[PDB]
Amino acid sequence: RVDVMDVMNRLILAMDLMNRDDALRVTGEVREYIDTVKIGYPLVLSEGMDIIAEFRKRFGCRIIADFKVADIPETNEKICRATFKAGADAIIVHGFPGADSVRACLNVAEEMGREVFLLTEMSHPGAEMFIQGAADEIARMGVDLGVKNYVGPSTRPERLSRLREIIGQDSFLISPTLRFADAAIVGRSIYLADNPAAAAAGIIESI
Amino acid sequence: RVDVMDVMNRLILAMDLMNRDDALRVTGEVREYIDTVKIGYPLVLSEGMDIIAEFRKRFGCRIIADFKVADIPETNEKICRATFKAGADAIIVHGFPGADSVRACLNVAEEMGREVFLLTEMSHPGAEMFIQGAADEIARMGVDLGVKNYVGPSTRPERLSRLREIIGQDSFLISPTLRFADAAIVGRSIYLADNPAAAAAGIIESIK
Repeated sequence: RVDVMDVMNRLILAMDLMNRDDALRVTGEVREYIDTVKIGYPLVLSEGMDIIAEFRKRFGCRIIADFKVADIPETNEKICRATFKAGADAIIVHGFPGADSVRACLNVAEEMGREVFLLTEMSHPGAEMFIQGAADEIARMGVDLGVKNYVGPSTRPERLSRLREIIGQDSFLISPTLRFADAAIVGRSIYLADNPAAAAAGIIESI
Repeated sequence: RVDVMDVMNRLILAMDLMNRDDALRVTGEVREYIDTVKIGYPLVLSEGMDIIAEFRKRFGCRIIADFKVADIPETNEKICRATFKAGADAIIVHGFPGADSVRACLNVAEEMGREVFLLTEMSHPGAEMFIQGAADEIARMGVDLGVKNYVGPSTRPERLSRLREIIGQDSFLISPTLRFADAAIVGRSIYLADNPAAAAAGIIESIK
């Protein structure tokens, strides 16, 4: 779709390593295959938010900040602003705290020309307690907030089809598959391999 | 209670300013009144996690990292480890991602001799959609995880009473009141006051 982001080869690298040296090396090695990198708090808290600018200046990749923003509106605004100021192209936000908390993020993204991804569901065991039962309503909330980017569950493809049904065929969906999601997120299979470059190439083949 | 933290004057400063210069100045000014400071992401993302060590080395205050940790277990473990390595005494964790996500934090806290606070509820308008209806079950989950520290809702004192009922009289409870909570969190009234020291002193007077 023309109005949503273009992720090279439909493959997003989850760069979950926590030391700067290792993180930069792997990302560079796969830049020929991947143009979009997701980074989270363990890396940025350990190495500093300046690492975002480094990924972009060294490799020219898009950066998605997987910060699972989950505060009150005013604090969400400030987290998003700081994250976008640091150079992130997009930020991942929880829906469980409700519509106003999500809208605060959307407001800053609108101001700064950046993107918000709504996290609709998670697939770790504890997700059954509260997250699973809220997922459809969170997705619908996103639709009613004009959200265009979503992060769906890692497991259970049939959950992915349900999500795709709620959000429509136009919205951008990423998941940790490609019959429903627009891009797949991959981590260990790439950044732990002895040859990250080869791993990415191989995954793209089957894709 | 002897087995939970002692917060000086039952008053925790929410240091929500985002520039290091302003943050440090205010905290120093109130150190005579407050020994426990809560820091969140806007400050640490803007200035670096090294700012935690600075608060502690300059002022010797306890630091609570209000990071509302809300990821899968493995990622929660890493966030907690990084935050404790930086010197935080405690970290605030969401309950809505479930018991395993909370336990991951408790595991690291146990390893490192630090504390986890479970956030049971929030009071901003959007909280009605999912958080309000999950609050009691999240508090009960905390009890069933051996959680000793809780953060409750800012408004509705009767909600604080319900929370205190679930967690028992022993557990440590903080809230943004002191008939149910062990300590109160205060932000703007202090850090956006003409003289922070006087504001802190005045609030403390209200508290007997």
